[PDB]
Amino acid sequence: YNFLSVRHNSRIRLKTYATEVTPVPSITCLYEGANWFEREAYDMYGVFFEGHPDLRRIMTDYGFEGHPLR
Amino acid sequence: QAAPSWENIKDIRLDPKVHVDEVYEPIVNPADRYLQHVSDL
Amino acid sequence: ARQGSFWPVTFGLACCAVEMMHVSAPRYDQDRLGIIFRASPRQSDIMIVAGTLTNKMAPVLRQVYDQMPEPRWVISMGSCANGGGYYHFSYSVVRGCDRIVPVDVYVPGCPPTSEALMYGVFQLQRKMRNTKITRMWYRK
Amino acid sequence: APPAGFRIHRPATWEESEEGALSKATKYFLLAEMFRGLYVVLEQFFRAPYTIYYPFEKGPVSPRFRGEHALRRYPSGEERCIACKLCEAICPALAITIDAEERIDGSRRTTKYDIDMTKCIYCGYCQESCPVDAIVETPNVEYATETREELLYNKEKLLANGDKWELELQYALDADAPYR
Amino acid sequence: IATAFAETVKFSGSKQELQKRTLALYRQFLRGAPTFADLYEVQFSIPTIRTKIRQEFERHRFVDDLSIQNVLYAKGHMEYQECINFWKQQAQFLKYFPEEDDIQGRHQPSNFVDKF
Amino acid sequence: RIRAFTINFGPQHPAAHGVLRLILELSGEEIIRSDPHVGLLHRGTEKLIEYKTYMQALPYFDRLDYVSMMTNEQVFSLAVEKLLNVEVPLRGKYIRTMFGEITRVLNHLMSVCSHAMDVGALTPFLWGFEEREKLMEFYERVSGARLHAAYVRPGGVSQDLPAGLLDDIYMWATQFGDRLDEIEELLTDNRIWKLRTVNIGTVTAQDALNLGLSGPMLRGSGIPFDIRKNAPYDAYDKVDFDVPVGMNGDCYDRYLIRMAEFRQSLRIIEQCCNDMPAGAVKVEDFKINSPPRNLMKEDMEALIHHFLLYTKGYSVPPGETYTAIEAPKGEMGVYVVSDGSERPYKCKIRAPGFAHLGAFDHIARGHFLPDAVAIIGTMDLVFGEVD
Amino acid sequence: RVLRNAWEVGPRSYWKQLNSIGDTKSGRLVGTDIYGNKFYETDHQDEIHLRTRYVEYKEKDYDMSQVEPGWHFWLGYGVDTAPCNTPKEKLPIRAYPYKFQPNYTGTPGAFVTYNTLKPKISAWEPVTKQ
Amino acid sequence: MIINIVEILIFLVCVLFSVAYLTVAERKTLAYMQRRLGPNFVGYYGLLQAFADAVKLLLKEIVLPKESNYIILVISPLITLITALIGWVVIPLGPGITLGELNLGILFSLAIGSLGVFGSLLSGWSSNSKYSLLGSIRSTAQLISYELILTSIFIIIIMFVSSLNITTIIETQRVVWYCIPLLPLLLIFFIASVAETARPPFDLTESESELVAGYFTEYSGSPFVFFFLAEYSNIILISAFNGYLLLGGYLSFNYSYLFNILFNDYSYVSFLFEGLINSSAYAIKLVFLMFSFIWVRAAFPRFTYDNLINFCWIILLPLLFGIFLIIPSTLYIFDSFPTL
Amino acid sequence: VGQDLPPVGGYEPVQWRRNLPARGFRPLVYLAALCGICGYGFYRALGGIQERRELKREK
Amino acid sequence: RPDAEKRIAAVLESFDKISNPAAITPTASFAKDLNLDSLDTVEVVVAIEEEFGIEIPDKEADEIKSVNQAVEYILAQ
Ligand SMILES: CCCCCCCCCCCCCCCCCC(=O)OC[C@H](COP(=O)(O)OCCN)OC(=O)CCCCCCCCCCCCCCCCC
Ligand code: SF4
Ligand code: SF4
Ligand code: SF4
Repeated sequence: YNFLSVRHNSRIRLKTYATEVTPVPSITCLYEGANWFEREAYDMYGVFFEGHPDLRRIMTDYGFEGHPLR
Repeated sequence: QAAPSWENIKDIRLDPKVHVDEVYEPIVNPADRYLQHVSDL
Repeated sequence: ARQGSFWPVTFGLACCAVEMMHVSAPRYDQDRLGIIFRASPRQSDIMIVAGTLTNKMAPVLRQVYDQMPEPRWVISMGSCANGGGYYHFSYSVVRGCDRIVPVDVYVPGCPPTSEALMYGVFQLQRKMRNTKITRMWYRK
Repeated sequence: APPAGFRIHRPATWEESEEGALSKATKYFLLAEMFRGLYVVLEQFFRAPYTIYYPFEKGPVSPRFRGEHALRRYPSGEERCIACKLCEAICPALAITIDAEERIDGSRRTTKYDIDMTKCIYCGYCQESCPVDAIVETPNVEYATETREELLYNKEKLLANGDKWELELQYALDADAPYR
Repeated sequence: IATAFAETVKFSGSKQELQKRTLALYRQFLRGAPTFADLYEVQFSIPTIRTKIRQEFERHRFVDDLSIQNVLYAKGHMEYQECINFWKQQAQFLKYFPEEDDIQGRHQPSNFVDKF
Repeated sequence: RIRAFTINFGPQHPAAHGVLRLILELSGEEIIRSDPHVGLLHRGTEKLIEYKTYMQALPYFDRLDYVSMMTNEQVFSLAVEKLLNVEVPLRGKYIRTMFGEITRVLNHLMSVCSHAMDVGALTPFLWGFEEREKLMEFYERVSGARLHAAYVRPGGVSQDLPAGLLDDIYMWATQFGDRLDEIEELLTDNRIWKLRTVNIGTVTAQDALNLGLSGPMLRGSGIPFDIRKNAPYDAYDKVDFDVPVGMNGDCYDRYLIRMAEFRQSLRIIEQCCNDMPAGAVKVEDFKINSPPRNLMKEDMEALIHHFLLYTKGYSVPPGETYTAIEAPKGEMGVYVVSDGSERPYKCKIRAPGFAHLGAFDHIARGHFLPDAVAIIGTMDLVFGEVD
Repeated sequence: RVLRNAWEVGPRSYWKQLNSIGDTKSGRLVGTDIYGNKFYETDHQDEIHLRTRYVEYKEKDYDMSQVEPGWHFWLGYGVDTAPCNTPKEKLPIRAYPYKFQPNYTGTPGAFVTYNTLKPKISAWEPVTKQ
Repeated sequence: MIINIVEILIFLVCVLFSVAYLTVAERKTLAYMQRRLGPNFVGYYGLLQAFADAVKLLLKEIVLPKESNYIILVISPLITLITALIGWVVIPLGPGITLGELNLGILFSLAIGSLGVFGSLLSGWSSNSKYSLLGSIRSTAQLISYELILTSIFIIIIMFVSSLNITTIIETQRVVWYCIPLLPLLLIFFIASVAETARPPFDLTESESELVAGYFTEYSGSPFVFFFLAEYSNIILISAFNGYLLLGGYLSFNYSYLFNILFNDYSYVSFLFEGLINSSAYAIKLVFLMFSFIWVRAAFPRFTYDNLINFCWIILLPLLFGIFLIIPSTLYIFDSFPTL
Repeated sequence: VGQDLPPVGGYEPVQWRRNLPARGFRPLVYLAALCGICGYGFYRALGGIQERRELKREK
Repeated sequence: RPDAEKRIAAVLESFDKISNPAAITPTASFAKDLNLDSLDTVEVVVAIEEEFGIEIPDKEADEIKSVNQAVEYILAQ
């Protein structure tokens, strides 16, 4: 995660580790800019998420299984 | 202003436009701007 | 008459569509030739495929191609549109629109010049000048 | 704690009255602001056009513009390409396929030389790295084949293309090679 | 701030609850079959859809871990999501249906002799 | 209760420069629910540059965002040269800054033109493309093509400018302010664009920060923050640069803030025409970018550097970085995890056209469809910057 | 005043010129004609940018690539000087024929392509002993 | 019997050849207005493009399984027959004294300009597409709402006329140059005139690919050239209709031709000349009018349906009802009423 | 370092701001002369109608 | 109720995998009496709701184990 300040002009990074098996929860509960990006994360990886509405595919074909950035 | 582009008033310049010297790009520092900020951070 | 008016429908997918709309720019104008494209696949004649062509797009492209009247041609505008071009090694790209639609004039290169697109258009019209359809009814 | 980010000064800006005194109703009522735009486009109507009659005229062709991959040779040219493979290893769509062999007279030459003009992005890195300056982007846009089979340039097409013009390429290099 | 057909992502813990949840998913995925045949205009019949859906779930009858069955449930409910409306197209949709034999001609009878 | 239907907005040509497949649902021709649908164009650059070298990476990299090319080149090059602990000399920084600002002129010009064409006026579109053709030439006298360019490198740029270019670009910028006023006089003032654009698509700053928006829409929502004045990459520090600030978060201030950025970027082209130093325009050493092609044929070491710089790419030190600059569509970020080898172990782009598109549903509600056509073009939805 | 500035052509070439180009450029200094075609630069005082240099093609079946490509810069403004001026720049040519096929696309004699070499593997020749 | 059929062939070939070259004309003038050049290549000079385009786009002819051919094969012929052509039955100042029309002029033009609207509506009725026919109902609704304030203003300008036959307006208007010099609501008539024949800055139902990659239906083929020709012919008819009543025919040099024809001809040499200059007057009053249509094509963008109905039923129509609260009032005040 | 394209030894700076209303008569005279024109137009119009008062009874 | 289960014992008989319709006692189990799969249980439930053109909620699909329960929910319209 890269985050950006506004008052402070200062970036930050925040990392977790997730397995294809087990999910990690999303951050869409805090703000609304997430629910597009986490779709992108799920589509490119199959890093499955949690606590999230509309976990679709965007970034591939609709019948396409597999996960490309693996 | 005026005297800008075509339908010309016969006034232009492509001459005496130089600064002839030998360069003096005195630098070596890769990353030293950040060190105070890194110490803060 | 067919060689004179000659309007396409934009399919216009990427950077090569930016050069296509540069042919609508005043420097190398379309309308000095007659190219006045509608946004409708029935009112069209030729179907300029520009930009790269995803795996995801291609059924929509062929469905656009079928709802198009019978004197139809296809211009492959852009290297990616023919033989896959600069990606060509994606899971999600189609290796050339020859796998999808029959093409009559290719146009090379990432983004081909507005010069290049008009040169391909004149070569297509030069092909039209050898269609010989009426004397092919006469079976020459 | 100074933390100097402040001072947008937040203009309250009531702006209730005294914009106009019935002139407002005039400019709203009839389209004076819009008739102004009509007068602008009429004044634009009289000025010069910009069309370039493309079969008969041409847009500006810079010497560093990229084209169709003509192979140069020397003066009395012994096929200047040496199959040095540097122009292979940077073609970013892998549109280069070369094979080489020691030819009969001892030197190394290209057995086959292959450009996928299907997938040549025209980055010019081929030109930016072939050390003997033997593969060169042309300025010519001379194209529009009807088959892919008329695009896949072998060695003979590129040597022929360099033999068709080196005049233009000599003009190009002699305005560019002290910058390359 | 929206949905399209109420795709929810919340994996439960107990394997019984996941069983019931996949069961209700199977009911909706089976109920939408005449809607599928309407929507895509296939050649085959609605019972062909039903026996192939049953085939697809019998492909993963004997998968042990609930923490694999979670993302299998997500894949199932998510492709139900992309089938219940017209996101998928029929060219995209026939990738589940090895329908015809006559495309292949004579081919491998799964003997060693006819690998050669 | 609600019984609403749906439409598919654009298969091919709804908004120009976008394959805008928008699955849009209406009750009363009101967009109660908005579901942007992009990703038709997933060309997969994000995968492809994991097997390409860094010199090979850049002509992938401006194929994303195909209306602001060498700015995207520049953000990738800043991400790499930040990860090299090198610094391009001052000639390189000034020519990349002036090229970033003619690129900014080009991007905002094509955005406002395609916006106004979707809104309906045809003349601003063509008048703007008339000097977009001159900017195409100003690429062409530097690059190898009209709009795409491998001109920026991580080690600075490809090559120094030719003389007649720098002489001509002043004479271009002499008239560009006049013609920018000329296209400005028939849109900014009229009652159309004043009800065609009203407080429409109002995005508050509390929400806009929570949406991951950036750039022109952010500064339209009245937060005086970009990157260029605030995290100054590449000599924007050294040039007088004033940044316009919105007051109302609608599309009208998002119009006027671009129209102000034109006549702010022209000052940059002015002072970068003046302050242009003389110096090395590549990086100073030759371990990392390219040797000069003169002495690569009179020297051993220049040949070995030439050879390895076009075979194995080059060494990059390991680790992560992220670098964002304000492209004229918003904050572009590049997130690169470098292996310590010839090729990037991971590159993730970050696109305003992928965030603003994500925000689109939260913005579009409570409008009509011809509102939505304009609100596409306001937030710079050129879908070659999706993936 | 473009009418009498087209009167300088002479109407025999004008009624062909209008049949060739929509505009009628003033017939000006010819530069030098080439292998197929005739050119013109233009010394007219009042014409727009980059509509100075142009071509009469000598063929009703007209196109590009009839230009011998040394002139192609001079029709694309790759050089101020007309290419029939300097001999020391112009002569690398001892690759002796200069046949210059323009383009053959759609013509039956189109360019096609082929592997240059031979197959990579060289199958055995059926020689039997006793 | 032979003279009137060759009359009607001359007038039909005038209007047809006219509306043929009008599209080339507008594209040229857009192009110079867009700082480029129009069709400059077609054949012999560059005046010919539409005359080749008509022969081009005949030879396409698709049909659609979502719709009966029997309605869409006739509904663009409907507005080609009635809206385009038999609006000229009134001979909208066939620019001489004479016409090819008996009498009772203006409300015939009203009736046929009224008759075109469900030619548009039944056109949009086709294909049974739930996203299409609502756009059709949108188009027809704004179309009738500006039909109403064509109607309610050219019935109030004839309150200075009171005679309903075609010519009497024109012989009435030669004294004042009555048309615009006494009243400038011509301009709102003009801004009404872009809507009731939509060749507009409104473009409203031409949401070309905002719908499923098609705007009206995409009935391409002969119905396309029918719709295209009828739209342009409705434009030159309603533009003539503007130049008929609220802009003037019979330019004042023919009023001064008393000081010219009495200095030119002796006595009635086959009426050789005056119909020609009268036609010249009406033609230059007509093409100079539609030059402003070709302005407003490329000056101001589309116009946002809800604001368009705002622009009809809230602003222009109450101003209008004021304006014929005064034009009955002011002539009653100042001196008196008109006879017939 | 040799002769590269350095700058000019001057600037001659150029336009970077907005432009203006056209002629001097911005105010309501651009409306009020409208009331002049109608103030002429009816001045003949009704009069012509007034003259048709004599004309109709002539016939 | 009367001859609703005639239709149900027609549909389930028309459904396969039940080789003995004499084993179909009407008031009897699904998975105990006939060895129906838990997947196949709700499969024939959806077959039943599709035959009568009726739509059921989720808990009504949860509770069905014997067809007397099914007929008892069929009775709701
Ligand atoms: C007093 C003595 C004489 C007495 C007789 C009086 C006769 C006077 C003649 C008629 C009077 C003219 C009245 C003009 C009506 C126009 C009114 C109007 O357009 O209102 C603007 C309105 C703005 O929209 P809205 O936001 O709802 O306004 C509320 C803002 N708080 O609506 C809009 O949205 C604006 C849309 C307008 C679209 C116009 C498009 C361009 C038209 C320009 C072409 C015309 C130029 C050619 C003709 C000129 C010839 C000189
Ligand atoms: S062909 Fe070239 S210009 Fe077109 S999309 Fe592909 S990379 Fe871009
Ligand atoms: S120009 Fe670029 S794409 Fe073409 S062969 Fe050379 S390096 Fe490869
Ligand atoms: S770079 Fe030069 S030596 Fe190497 S393959 Fe290309 S032409 Fe031959």
